[PDB]
Amino acid sequence: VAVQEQEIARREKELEARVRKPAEAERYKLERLAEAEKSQLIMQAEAEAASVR
Amino acid sequence: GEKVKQVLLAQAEAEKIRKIGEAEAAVIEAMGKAEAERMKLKAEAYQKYG
Repeated sequence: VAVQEQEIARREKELEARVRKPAEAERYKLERLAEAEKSQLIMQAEAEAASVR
Repeated sequence: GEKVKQVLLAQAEAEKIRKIGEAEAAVIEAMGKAEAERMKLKAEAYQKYG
């Protein structure tokens, strides 16, 4: 029982590094990569619009 | 790099259409004046036919 009372404190740290931290890193990646996709599409839109006018 | 390139080449396409349009207008105008001289001379000669 004492061994598993320490297994709790274990998983609480392992899960932070295995489950939480990478999901949080993925969120930051997705956000700053989305700004780049948007930036390229607005610049491309302006180019196509200028080419038409 | 994609934007500046597309814009520069779109201006080239527009410059070509404008230059060709102006050259064409000068030819159409000149050709009309020459053709009108045919019609006038042909008429001034035909009007005298017996």
